[PDB]
Order: sequence, then structure tokens, then C-alpha cells
Amino acid sequence: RFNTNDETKRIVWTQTAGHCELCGTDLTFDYRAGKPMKWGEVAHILPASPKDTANLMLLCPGCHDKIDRDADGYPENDLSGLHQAYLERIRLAATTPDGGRAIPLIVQSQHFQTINDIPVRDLLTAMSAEGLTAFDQGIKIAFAAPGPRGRDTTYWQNVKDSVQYELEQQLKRRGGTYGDSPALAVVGLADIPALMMLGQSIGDRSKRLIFSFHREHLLRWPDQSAEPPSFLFTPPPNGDGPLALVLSISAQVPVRDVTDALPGARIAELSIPEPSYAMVQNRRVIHAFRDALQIRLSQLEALTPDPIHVFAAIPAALAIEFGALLTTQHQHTYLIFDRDKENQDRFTQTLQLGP
Amino acid sequence: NTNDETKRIVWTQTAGHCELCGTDLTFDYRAGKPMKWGEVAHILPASPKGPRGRADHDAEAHTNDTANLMLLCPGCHDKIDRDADGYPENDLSGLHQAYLERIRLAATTPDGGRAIPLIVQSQHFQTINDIPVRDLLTAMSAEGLTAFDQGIKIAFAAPGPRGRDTTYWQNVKDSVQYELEQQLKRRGGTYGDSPALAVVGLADIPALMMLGQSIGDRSKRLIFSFHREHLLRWPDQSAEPPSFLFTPPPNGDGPLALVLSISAQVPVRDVTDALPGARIAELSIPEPSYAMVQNRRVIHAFRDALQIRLSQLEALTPDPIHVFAAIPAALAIEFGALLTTQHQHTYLIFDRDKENQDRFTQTLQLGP
Amino acid sequence: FNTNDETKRIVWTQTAGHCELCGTDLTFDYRAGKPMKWGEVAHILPASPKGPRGRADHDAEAHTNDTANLMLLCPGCHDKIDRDADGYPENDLSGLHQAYLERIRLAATTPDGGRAIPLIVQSQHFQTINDIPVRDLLTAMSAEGLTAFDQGIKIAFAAPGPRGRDTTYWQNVKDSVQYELEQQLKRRGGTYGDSPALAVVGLADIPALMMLGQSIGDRSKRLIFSFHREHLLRWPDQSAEPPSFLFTPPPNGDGPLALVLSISAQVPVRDVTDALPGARIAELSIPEPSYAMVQNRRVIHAFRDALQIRLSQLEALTPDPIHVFAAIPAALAIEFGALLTTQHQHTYLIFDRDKENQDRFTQTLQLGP
Amino acid sequence: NTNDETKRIVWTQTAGHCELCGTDLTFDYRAGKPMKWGEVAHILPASPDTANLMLLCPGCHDKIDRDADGYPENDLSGLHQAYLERIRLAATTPDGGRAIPLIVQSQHFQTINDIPVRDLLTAMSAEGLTAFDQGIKIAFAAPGPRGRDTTYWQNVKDSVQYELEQQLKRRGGTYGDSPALAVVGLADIPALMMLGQSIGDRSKRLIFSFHREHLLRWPDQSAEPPSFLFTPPPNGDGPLALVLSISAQVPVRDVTDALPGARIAELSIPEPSYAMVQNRRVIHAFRDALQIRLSQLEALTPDPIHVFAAIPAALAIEFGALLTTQHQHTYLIFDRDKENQDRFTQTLQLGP
Ligand SMILES: Nc1ncnc2c1ncn2[C@@H]1O[C@@H]2COP(=O)(O)O[C@@H]3[C@H](O)[C@@H](COP(=O)(O)O[C@H]2[C@H]1O)O[C@H]3n1cnc2c(N)ncnc21
Ligand SMILES: Nc1ncnc2c1ncn2[C@@H]1O[C@@H]2COP(=O)(O)O[C@@H]3[C@H](O)[C@@H](COP(=O)(O)O[C@H]2[C@H]1O)O[C@H]3n1cnc2c(N)ncnc21
Ligand SMILES: Nc1ncnc2c1ncn2[C@@H]1O[C@@H]2COP(=O)(O)O[C@@H]3[C@H](O)[C@@H](COP(=O)(O)O[C@H]2[C@H]1O)O[C@H]3n1cnc2c(N)ncnc21
Ligand SMILES: Nc1ncnc2c1ncn2[C@@H]1O[C@@H]2COP(=O)(O)O[C@@H]3[C@H](O)[C@@H](COP(=O)(O)O[C@H]2[C@H]1O)O[C@H]3n1cnc2c(N)ncnc21
Ligand SMILES: [Mg+2]
Ligand SMILES: [Mg+2]
Ligand SMILES: [Mg+2]
Ligand SMILES: [Mg+2]
Ligand SMILES: [Mg+2]
Ligand SMILES: [Mg+2]
Ligand SMILES: [Mg+2]
Ligand SMILES: [Zn+2]
Ligand SMILES: [Zn+2]
Ligand SMILES: [Zn+2]
Ligand SMILES: [Zn+2]
Repeated sequence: RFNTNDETKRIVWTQTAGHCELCGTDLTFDYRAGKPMKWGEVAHILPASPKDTANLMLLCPGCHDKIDRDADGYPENDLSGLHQAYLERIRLAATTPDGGRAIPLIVQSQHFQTINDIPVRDLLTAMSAEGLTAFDQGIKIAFAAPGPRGRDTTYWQNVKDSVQYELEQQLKRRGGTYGDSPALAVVGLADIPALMMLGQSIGDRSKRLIFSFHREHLLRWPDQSAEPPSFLFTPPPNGDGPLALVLSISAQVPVRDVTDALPGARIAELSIPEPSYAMVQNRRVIHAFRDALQIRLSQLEALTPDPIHVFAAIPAALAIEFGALLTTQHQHTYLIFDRDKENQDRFTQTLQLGP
Repeated sequence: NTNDETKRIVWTQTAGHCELCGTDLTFDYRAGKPMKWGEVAHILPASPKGPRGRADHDAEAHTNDTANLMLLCPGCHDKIDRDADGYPENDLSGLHQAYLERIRLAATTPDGGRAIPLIVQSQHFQTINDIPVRDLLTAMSAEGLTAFDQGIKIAFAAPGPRGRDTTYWQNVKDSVQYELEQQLKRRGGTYGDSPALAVVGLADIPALMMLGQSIGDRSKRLIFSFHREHLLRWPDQSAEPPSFLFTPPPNGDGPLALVLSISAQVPVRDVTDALPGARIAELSIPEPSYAMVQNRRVIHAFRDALQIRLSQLEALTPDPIHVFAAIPAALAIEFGALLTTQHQHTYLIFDRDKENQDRFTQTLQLGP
Repeated sequence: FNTNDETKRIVWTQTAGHCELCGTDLTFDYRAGKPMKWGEVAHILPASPKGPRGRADHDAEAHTNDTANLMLLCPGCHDKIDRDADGYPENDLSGLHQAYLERIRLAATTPDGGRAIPLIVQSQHFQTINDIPVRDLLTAMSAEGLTAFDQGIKIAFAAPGPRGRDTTYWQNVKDSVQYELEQQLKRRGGTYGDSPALAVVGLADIPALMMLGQSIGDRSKRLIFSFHREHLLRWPDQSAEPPSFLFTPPPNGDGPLALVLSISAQVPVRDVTDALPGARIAELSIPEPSYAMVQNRRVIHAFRDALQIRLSQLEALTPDPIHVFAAIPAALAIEFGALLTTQHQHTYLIFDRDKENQDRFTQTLQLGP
Repeated sequence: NTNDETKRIVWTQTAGHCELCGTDLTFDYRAGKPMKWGEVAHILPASPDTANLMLLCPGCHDKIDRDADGYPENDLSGLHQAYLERIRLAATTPDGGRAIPLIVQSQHFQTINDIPVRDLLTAMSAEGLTAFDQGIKIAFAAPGPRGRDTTYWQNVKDSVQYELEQQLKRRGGTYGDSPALAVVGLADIPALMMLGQSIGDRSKRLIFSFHREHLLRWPDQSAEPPSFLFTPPPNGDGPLALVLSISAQVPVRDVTDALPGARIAELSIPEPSYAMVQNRRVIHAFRDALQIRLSQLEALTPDPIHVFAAIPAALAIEFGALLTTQHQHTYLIFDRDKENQDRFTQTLQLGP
């Protein structure tokens, strides 16, 4: 055998997480089975190379005899390559909480910042529950109020440059074990058009987790277990009319309201069986919505080079993912219609994406 | 109180790190002394009036229950006990058990050899484009792949005021053919003669194809994929690859166009616009979807299908094959990997132009 | 032997509520977002002589409430110093304790000098790591009463390609200075106002830093900072008298007019005529050219005054462009460019050392109107 | 109109000074008097949440709040937020100490004088430099059958830089800054110069020097740098040799031997001593003097400068780091080959 002190044993036992390094057997199995843990009988510590605690291995008796066949406490072959690889896999898992370094971001409309102001703590506790760890004050920004020219292209561009400014400064704050940028923990509560621009700013090609505000559960997921709802599709009819995509997710949009604001519209509908305002039970719902949506958008874009007119009844989190989805190099024109308080809540064009 | 054996088990099963922040609790790196500075923290306290305390909780049973004990750094332990509402019982247990299983799965992962991590990302998007290093190494570790270092991470210079111009593609070419070769060379001694490359890319489709052609020879290439939902984790190891449907090109003369409707459906009208009179051959899947990269098998299926169709098309035209691709990043790399030596025909890669109303424009010519 | 509550409250007050050894905020939990006091008032010299750093000569009772013996530390830094007394000796902890409290005292007593946009511009044309720390720039600004709403802009030119600093390379520099920087200043626009001041530090290609200075020369409120091989972003000596700048006029003739700047080092005349045969050489120099000559911003101002009028004279002696062969610090390369921001600007051709041409001065960038 | 937590927060976030004048409002405690936190200071909103509350002294309070309504007449939000930003910057400074320990050595000095990482880490720790992972302890590779040719030295550089760059990727701190580099070297001078060639001098890098007695700790941090005396070279057509008599007086006879006809310019100190590196500023002092003279010598001739240095190890690394600019002048480094009675011999070429 190989002589070792108690500290050296406790170091080896700890760095290896109590598993044999060659076969992976959990050497703490006896304690788990209610038996006394004989640390010295259930495992042998020896050097990883023939002949520091960093070069000592933890082996089950069965594997020790296999690699130390002369019973001289030293391996016959140089097992340092496998040994270091083992410790590295353990180190990576043990440090995994480092990957939770995240940036809180709460984007609200001035209306909701005065009605349902989201406190940063509500997002931080929801983040903490999922292993997302903030390290500084969260970003809390409100969409600027539109001026005389309304929410023209300049307005929407300044909103994008503002959000991208705020997130780019914090994303520079790299850390962890590999210098990665922190994750973005983002929640939005604003009109659908503004939340789409929030998605346009953040994209979907970075470690970012969308959170959803709920009247009762706050930003905690009402049911991480719920199965995402089916996203059913109704294809558009034959014709030359303007192509309209109706999203009936939060509520069933009356197709009559869509053709009233867009006469002759060719209506394509993406819905869930029973629309409900709280249908965002967990983040997997948001992902499922994206997948189903992009599949249909590819089908609709193939049906026309003309703009796709969107009439959406979707929760806030889905409005963001929608916007984020449309951040590829490819860009098709989408004309976002929203119920306009200035026109009796009738659908009117609010935002144009892409060319 | 927790006995010594149970505390030793807590230290062992956690690998001596803080379960909430991941700090190494077995060593002081500032002064370099090995020391124990972690604390075995109780989720549910002994006294019902302690942090997370409850009336009918049996403090005698859970005093030595490993499901109730966490290895925490001194600071994290202070925080969870001084904000019991911010760190509720359910929150801690879920993270607690997730942390243990992550370690246990690493300990029981068979060694899969060494590989050089390679992240290649661009900046032609109007949003942040950043692939986390840890996620690639985690994905690798799940396959028994370890690295002597965190590997290579190349970011293409962003497009200048003129969009993706000649200067831009010159930089992309320099990044793939000079920067990468130089960083791989400097890793020559550490990784060996023919080391495996664990590659993940999220960059221009024409660029990823150039990357593939450059690494297409590097024996043992492990293409990983960035997924909008699962990031670097494979969405489904058990998912069966889809059918790669092919449409033969129309007989006659005209530029032979190769359209790939994989992540989405490429409207034919966009191809003929940038290449009129084109003879189009489409490789597609029944349901084009950004999310279709469920496992490396799907990538293996695409190369096998594409390999055949490239052979057919390459023997149907003398002139170049004009490519109009809507394909995931992982498959765009595998496209180029087939053009390294198994398909030495000239290929003209087109791509969407933000400065020309989304029209297709010629980008890189990939061939001998 | 116990620290009373008044003293512990002083310790928390004088440290700004942060750990003196790792700098974490001990007044707040950022993960869950609850204001909480998770710091500990640690004792450098312990009460018991057997404690970490214990001494028999130390009168425990006398210094139980002595701020000089009491450090606010996070719980982890406290365990480490007490579990490795050999590695954290009392004189090192005392020295760090005083350094930390003095830096707080200096911040609290700095008069408010306004806001400024931190701007870092660095290249990658060197064969070593070139990285200006962000904290060091912000700390130099704060030392001058300048604060910022964010950590500012940091632009890192693309590394040269396989062909060295080729045409593609200098195009990227142009795009980095004229497009990337302008785009990030526009995006900061609003937060900082209409005409915000720029706290700019550079360590990049001499021609690139001049083009930078030219771009930012119009935008007033320019505060140049300097990376120093010894003092980093801190000015070496605010009280140092700027050096005198000697101007050698050019000889009369029809040859190309060359401006030679010998400030960081003496530019050998043979190198200027090697690259520009028959050059009429005018020189601005300091008595002892040195890499470390930028002792304070007044040095940069002296270089401006010493040269502003001389550029007017030289432009009158030739209609052709002026060829610049400069061995100057990064901060002065930016100031030079800022001088080239006049109406009907005379053209300047910047030469630079060329690693591809055995260190010969090669023509790089042209700077004009 | 504030609670005791809000006051404790305002007092802790302002470090206990008035935000307008900067007086230490804890002065009464310093004078041995009980602290009347409520009588020595005023907490008042910054404009006509704790983030928008100011700590002021009574005198400064009576000036801004003249109408006694409890609010300022003018908006002091700009000054107040600037003050908190400055305090925050100072308090987080220990976070700017993230460093990478690098101990580069030759197998000879490694076997004869292995420098332990502990000794580097404790010296770093005293200067506020805090390592976050295992230190990098390297040994210069052994030469092949071609010796230490240009290939060997390019592998040395590529090896150091690859490992250095892998740890600099581990950004951190408050602004994502790359960690500082804490480096000590104990190897032959040419190898130490190539170490400097690798790290450069344009990044947060702090050299440490192994001292015979004081180890990796500085002998005297108050010691003023020595005067670096320069002897101009003789006029002639011979080879220009630069002799550095810093740790010892180089015998010109040994320079003439290795270089017949050498024109010797010398940089030395009044009393060459192996212990002259009393602190880092001595190294900075050596660089400045050296560069001022190298500029002078380079202007004399385009011919290569032959270096015969008797210098401490830390200075050898700084010399190598100094010659990392775009500009490059050929420098031929001569070391003593122990296989020739310690006769000087060219071992390394730095230049274009
Ligand atoms: N035919 C039709 N019938 C009914 N509504 C229809 C419609 N056609 C379109 N709509 C609109 O679709 C969205 C449904 O409401 P929602 O709550 O499910 O989603 C909203 C939305 O994403 C965004 C902007 O709200 P608004 O502009 O009112 O848009 C509304 C509604 O007008 O904020 C979300 N939001 C509001 N309050 C919230 C809260 N308390 N908690 C969480 N999210 C909340
Ligand atoms: N008619 C058409 N419809 C839709 N797209 C069309 C098209 N005609 C061409 N295209 C292009 O096909 C690619 C589809 O997107 P994708 O994600 O499936 O594949 C991309 C690609 O491989 C590479 C460069 O991106 P891009 O230049 O946008 O190429 C896009 C798009 O422009 O990065 C991948 N990528 C982007 N964002 C990602 C993310 N968030 N996560 C993981 N991978 C991501
Ligand atoms: N005959 C000659 N002799 C000496 N130099 C000569 C020459 N002929 C030309 N030159 C050039 O004069 C500049 C002197 O160096 P400097 O530091 O005083 O100024 C530089 C410059 O302003 C800019 C780009 O550097 P570079 O391209 O190397 O220009 C070098 C050098 O090539 O960055 C500055 N810079 C570099 N490294 C730095 C550091 N570590 N810390 C702070 N600032 C640093
Ligand atoms: N005429 C002449 N007279 C005296 N020396 C002369 C000479 N002509 C050349 N030389 C050489 O100049 C260098 C001065 O020695 P130094 O110790 O002051 O600095 C050395 C050097 O930087 C590097 C390589 O050492 P070496 O190869 O012996 O080169 C020696 C010596 O041979 O290691 C440093 N180093 C060695 N041991 C050390 C220790 N114990 N503590 C701290 N630093 C130590
Ligand atoms: Mg059991
Ligand atoms: Mg054996
Ligand atoms: Mg506890
Ligand atoms: Mg505690
Ligand atoms: Mg203590
Ligand atoms: Mg403790
Ligand atoms: Mg008042
Ligand atoms: Zn085993
Ligand atoms: Zn922790
Ligand atoms: Zn601390
Ligand atoms: Zn005052």
C-alpha cells in the first residue's frame, strides 16, 4: 500500500467526491446503506503514476488490485492522464454554481411601473431558486414616453439602443471560473409592441432566462411541472389579401376584429386549445411557443414576400421571445398590430420589424 | 448536532465546494494554505423558531440527514439564515439535490479522452452573441471529454459601417485560417499530434462552412450545437433524425442552385431573384425548425444525406453550385467538413444581405 | 475583551460596509436582494496570545476597541486570516487595513469634478498582451473628481492578419475609430447629454491614436489619461514641471517636408531619410527622450502648445503633405491628432515602424480634412 | 423622517463623511467622546429610498436647507450620486487585486532554489494581490540537439504566453478586468529576458524579485532607487557593446575577449550589489535609465548592440519586457557559458 496522513486522505476523499476514479463506484455506499463508513477499508489511496495530494487517487479495492497487480502500492501504468481528467470533471461539476452569475433586468412600461411595479427582490428570489446568482444591483428600466411624433422608427430605435446599452455594460462584467459573461435574467411587463422590441434587443443567442410576471405567483413559475400546451395552427385561405397571423394564446382573438382593421385579410391562426392569461406556467412553455411559432412563420413567409400582419393576444414573456426570435440575419417584414387605446381598442399598426 | 461521520460525508459528496456559489472550501488560494473554511449548514433548523423553522419538524431525525445538510461557504450560510424568506426550504433542497447529482454524474462518467474546446462566434447579429465556455465544457464532460485548458474561443470582428463587405470576409478568412491555426499550434505540445476538436459555432453560415472545410481533416471532430432552448445540452439523445427530403434539380442549362431548407423554408422566389434561370435542387426536412438539432445523430444524418446529394449535383454541372442555405450552425460546419477533401467542387455560398432588403448575395467561394 | 457596539458601528461606517480584503458589499445580499449585515469585525491581534497573530506583549484590553486592530471582513476572509496566521501576518494586515481606509478617506474628500465618459482604446499589434484595466481608468478619474454613469467604452482593435498591418488591418482601425466608437457614443447619448466630456486613455498604433485624437478633437471637454509603465493610469507626478520642447526648423529646399517627433526616444535621422530620401526634416524633441516622460496632463498640454503653432508654420513651407515620423507616448499621439482638427485641414502622412520591413519607417495612414 | 436602518445605511454608504465638505463625522469617536450619531449629522433627501438620502454635517445642512422644510432648495442628486460612486469605487478596490501567480525558473535554479508558490502568494497577499487559483510554476524546457536556437526561444515564448493568456481569460472584478500578473523569475539572464519578451509591459503586471535574505518580499519599500550612472561609448567603428554593472562590476577584459574591438558603453550603479532590488520602484528606475540610454546608443549606429549584463533577475525580465514595442533594434545578449570558464558568448538575439 501507499502511506498517507489523515489530511491527505481527507483531501483525496474530498477532491474525488468519494467515488473510485477508475470504475466510478460510490465508495460512500455503505453509509447510504446504514452501515458504518470504514473509510480505510472501502478504498485505497495510491499515486497515479509508477515510481502532493494532486497526484493521489481514490480506488475501490477491486480496481486497486487491477492496476496495482504487484501489491506494491504503485500503479504499473501511468494513470495520471485519467486521474487528472477525473478530478477535472469533478471540479467542473463542483464549480457549476459559478455559471449562475446573472444580471437582473426588469423592463416595464411607465403604466405598469405605476400599477404593478415589479420589485427587484421578486426577480432575485425567483432567480435564486433556479441557481441564478446576481452579484450587483439589478437593472430596472422603464420604456421612455413617446414624444409628439409618437412611437415612430426613431423612438423604437432609441428604446433598442437604450436596452442594449444597459445590458452590454453589465454583460462586460465577466467572472466565474472561465471568464464567461453573466446570464441575463429578464422579465418584461409592457404593451406587446414594446416587449417585442425588448426581445429584439436581447436576442436568443446568449445565456438568458426569461421570467414571467404572474398576478399571484409574482415571478416564480406557477407550475414548473405543467406540460406546455399544444399550439394549434389554422392555415390561411387561398387569396391575394394581406396575410395576417392571429396569435390566440392569452385570449381568443375575434377574427372579426382582425378583418375589420385589415379588410380582406388572409387569416392564419396560432392558438392553444383554451387561451388563458396565466398559460405561462414555466419557461418550457415559452420555448414550445417559439418552436411552434418559427415553424409556422417559415411556412407563412414562404407564402408571400409581403409583410405579415400580426394580431397577438399573447402573454408578456411570449411577446419578448417573439421579438428575440426575429433577430437572425434573415429579416422578413412583420407589422405588429395592437389594440389601440386611441382608436377604441381596435387593432392598429404599431411597430414594423425587419425591412 | 451533526456527528463527524455525517459531516465527512457532506464534505465528500459535495467535493468540498459551496453548493450555492461553488467556491473551493478546501484551500485558501490567496495565501496558498490548505484549510477547511466551509460549514455544514442545516436547511431545516433544530429549533422551530430558527431560519426555515417549523413546528412539527422532527429536529432529531434530520439532524444527521444528508438531505437536510448543505456544505456552504461562511458567507452563503449567513445569507440563507438571515433571509429565510429569500431562501425557502423548497428552494434550497432543489438546488441541494441538483448540486449533488451533478457531481455524482461526473464521478460516474467514463473517461472519453481529451479534446480541444473550440468556440467560434460572430458579431454580425444585432444582438449579443456569446456562447458560454462553461456550457461547452459541461457538454463535453457529459461525454467523458476533458480539456487541458478552457480551449479556444474566437469572435469574428464585427461588420464595419459598410456591412459584411470585402474587408469583413477578409477578417473572417483571417480568423479561421490564421488566428485558429495559430492558437491550435500554440496548443500543439499540450494536446499531442492529432488531438480531437470539440467544436461549437454560432457565426455566419458562410463562415461556419469555411470553418468546417478548415477542420474537415482534423481527425476526431466532435460537433456540438448551441440550442435556443437547451443551449449546449443535446435537446434529446433518443430523438430519431428526420428524413432529409431531396428534390432533383431541373434538367437543362443554368446555374445549379443547392437550397437547404433545414432550419426554415427558403422561398424559391428569393433564390431566382439573386440567381435567375437557376436549376434548384432542395434538400429539406418535413418540418423546417430552428430547433431540429436534437442530437449529434441528426448532424450525422445530415452529412450522410448531404454527402450523397452533393455527389449527384457535382456530376450534373461543370459550373459551380450556388448554395442558398437556411441551416443550423452545427450543420453549416458539417457542410464545410464535407468540402475539405470528399467534395472538391467549387461552391459559391450565398447569404442574406441586411443592406439589400434581405436579398441573397454571393459571399465566400469554397473550393480547391 | 469584547468590542462594544459603538466601535463595531464605527468599523462598519469607516469601511463603507465592505470587506477590506476582498471588497464585497457586506450590507446587502444580491442573490435574494435583502439588506443584511453579513460582515464580521475581526481582530488583527487577538485577545489570547494563543490566537492567530497572538502576542504576549500585546495588551489585549487596551486594543479591544482600537479601530487600528479591527477590520470589517466577510465571514470567509475572516476564517482564512485566523486559520493561516503565518500567511496573514499582523504587519501585512495592518498595512492593508490602513491602505483601505485611506482610499475611502480620499474618495470622501475629493471635490466633485463632474461626469465624464470613460474611453479605453487599445490595439493588438504588439507581440504581448495589451490591456488597460477599466478599474485603473475609473480610479484615475475619481482621483480627479470625475465619475461616470457606467464603466465606459473599451475598444480593442482587431489583431493584424497573416499579412501584418496590411490594408485590411488599417481599414479595421478606421472602422473601429470612426464607426464603432461613434456608435457606442451615440448609444450612451442621452445618459451623458449633448456634449459630454471624454476621459480617454489609449495604447494603440501611433497612427491609430492620432486618427482617434482627430475624431474626438472636435467634441470639446477632452481629458486625456495615460498608461504609464510604472504608475499605470495614475499620473506619475502632478507637480512635475513639463519638459521644454526643442523645435528644429526644416532646411530650405523642394524636398518632402518631414516632421520628426523625438519624445519617447530619439528617432534616428537615418531612418527618416531611408524612407523619405531628400526629406527636409523639422524636429520637435525633449532634452532626454524617455518612455516615462508623461508625468502629468500638463506635459500633454505643453506638447500641444509647443506644437500647435509649429504645425501652422510647416504647413506654410510646403503644399505637399507633411510626413510624420513619431516616437511619442500614446497620450501625446492622441493630442497630436486633436490638433489636426482645423478647417481646410492640411494633409498629414503618418509613417510608422514596420516589423515586415526590418523596422523601416513605412507610410501608414493619411490624416486630412 | 428616517428609520434606524435607513440611517445605518446612509452612514455606512457614505463612510461617515459629510457629502458636501468631506469632514469625518466620526471625529467625536476619534476624540474619545461618545458618538451622538443623531446630533453630529443630518440625513436629508438629495432632491427638492436610501439611494437618494444624503449624510451632511450640521453646518453644511443649514446651508442647503435654509427654509427648514427638510428638503434641499437645489437638486444635489448629481453630487450625491457622484459621492456614493467614489466611495463604492474605493471600497471595492480590494477586488482589483485578482492576480495570477507565475514563478518561472530554470531547472538549475529550480533544483538548487525551488521558489515555492506559498512564498510568492504571501508576498502578493501583502500587496493586496489576491490569487484565485493554483499558481503557475514553470520550468524552462531543456534544449534539443540544436541548443537554444531561435526555434527554442520561440517555443519558450509561445509556451509562456499560451498559459498566461489562458489565465487572463479568467476575467473578474467589478468591471470584468483581466486579472493582474504577479511574476517572479530565477533563471539565466537570456531566459529571463525572453520571459519579459512574453509578458510585455502594457498590462497590469507586477514583478516580484527573489532576494537572498528577504525571499520574495521586498527588502525595504522606502529605499530610494539608486543612481544609474552611464559611461558613453568610445568613438570608433568597433562593435557597440552595452555593459550593465548593476549586481556586479563586469570586467571589461571578459567583454573584449568575447568581442574583440568592443566599444563599451556602461550602465552601472555607485555600488554594484546583488541585493540592489530593494523594491519594485528600483526596477522601474532601472528601466527608465536604461531606455533613455538605449535610445541614445541606438541613435549612434544601426549596428546591433551587444549586451553584457550582470544584473538581478527582476531587472532581466524588465529589460526583456522593455523591448516589446513595435520599433525593434537588434540586441545580441551574451551570457557566461559555464563550459568555457564562464566566458561570455551570444545566447539570444532580440530584434527585427
Ligand atoms: N381579443 C383580445 N382580447 C383580450 N385581450 C386582447 C385581445 N387582443 C389583444 N389583446 C391584448 O393581449 C394581452 C392579453 O393580456 P395578458 O395579460 O395575457 O398579456 C399582456 C400583454 O402581453 C402585455 C400588454 O398588455 P395589453 O396591452 O393589455 O395586451 C393584452 C390585451 O389588451 O402585458 C401583458 N399583461 C397585462 N397585464 C398583465 C398582468 N397583470 N400580468 C401579467 N401580464 C400582463
Ligand atoms: N428564409 C429564411 N428563414 C430563416 N432563416 C434563414 C432564411 N434564409 C437564410 N436564413 C438563415 O439561416 C439561419 C437560420 O437560423 P438558425 O439559428 O437555425 O441558424 C443560424 C445559422 O446557422 C448561423 C448564422 O445565423 P444567421 O446568419 O441568422 O443564419 C440564419 C438565417 O439568417 O447561426 C445560427 N443561429 C442564429 N441564431 C442562433 C441562435 N439563437 N441559437 C443557435 N443558433 C443560431
Ligand atoms: N527609434 C524609436 N525608438 C523607440 N520607439 C520608437 C522609435 N521609432 C518609433 N517608435 C515608436 O514610438 C513608441 C514608443 O513607445 P511608447 O510606449 O513611448 O509610446 C507607444 C506609442 O505611443 C503607442 C504604440 O506603441 P508602438 O507602436 O510600439 O510605438 C512605440 C514605438 O514603436 O503606444 C505607446 N506604448 C507602447 N507600449 C507602451 C507601454 N507599455 N506603456 C505605455 N505606453 C505604451
Ligand atoms: N562580471 C560579473 N560578475 C558577476 N556576475 C556576472 C558578471 N557577468 C555576468 N554575470 C552574471 O550576472 C548575473 C548576476 O547575478 P544575480 O544573482 O545578481 O542575478 C542573477 C541573474 O539575474 C540570473 C542568472 O544568474 P547567473 O546565470 O549567475 O547570472 C548572474 C552572473 O553570472 O539569476 C539571478 N540570480 C542568481 N542567483 C540568485 C539569487 N540567489 N538571488 C537572487 N537572484 C539570483
Ligand atoms: Mg440510507
Ligand atoms: Mg504496483
Ligand atoms: Mg445554519
Ligand atoms: Mg456565520
Ligand atoms: Mg478573528
Ligand atoms: Mg468564521
Ligand atoms: Mg429646504
Ligand atoms: Zn473501482
Ligand atoms: Zn458560497
Ligand atoms: Zn472578504
Ligand atoms: Zn459638511
